[PDB]
Amino acid sequence: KELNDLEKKYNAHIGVYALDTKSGKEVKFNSDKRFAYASTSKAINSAILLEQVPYNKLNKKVHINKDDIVAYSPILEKYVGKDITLKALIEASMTYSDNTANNKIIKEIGGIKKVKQRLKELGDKVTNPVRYDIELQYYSPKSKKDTSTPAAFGKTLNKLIANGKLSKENKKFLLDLMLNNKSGDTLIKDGVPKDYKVADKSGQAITYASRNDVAFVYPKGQSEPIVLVIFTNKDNKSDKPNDKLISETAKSVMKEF
Repeated sequence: KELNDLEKKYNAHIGVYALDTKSGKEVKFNSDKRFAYASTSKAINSAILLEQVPYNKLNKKVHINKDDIVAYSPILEKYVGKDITLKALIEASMTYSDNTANNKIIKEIGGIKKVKQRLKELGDKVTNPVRYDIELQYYSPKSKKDTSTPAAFGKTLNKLIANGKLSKENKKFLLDLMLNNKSGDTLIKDGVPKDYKVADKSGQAITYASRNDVAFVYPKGQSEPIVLVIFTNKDNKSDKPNDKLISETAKSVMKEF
């Protein structure tokens, strides 16, 4: 199909960047337009921490209190006044999309300031982390805050996870979480061949029907993944998105590989 066609069909904007890490073949559609990344940034935050904490040390604990709790913290709100391991912070952020775990994880890394720096180090001069959850969820087409382009996020995900400095165990750890994440089944996992394995982290901002999905897709037969970044939005602030849009964009894009 055509993505321009999928744009008209859904009356939505599509941004796509896909890189088959075996061949280095890229597919691009509005890959340089900025979209609110929202909760897909949880996968970047998690990987940055995993670069600095060995797998055997993930049992290390951090204290959680009332001032840490932010909205929509399905797991972490039960830890008020208690301690939690870095392993469970990552599992909560990635699987349940827990905002507090993520914020805690950003704090452990050193804060936005330190996240922003590691990005520049990877050569990503586009991804712009500014606010914490959930204020990062309030998207405005007029602001660059908490946005990235599909080409930039995509490349950052490849140098961090697919071909970065993560160990075998931490990398398996991060990826299993993304393979068993039941929250992304209506997205990229919905539009790719059943033969393929999809390890994703979805996202959805509060405004402009901003719905995203970033995944590592493993074609039956290939062990190297295809990094796939699908960002979408609409023209009105209160527009609701339709998940079938990411599903169908994934279907078409996989036809290039």
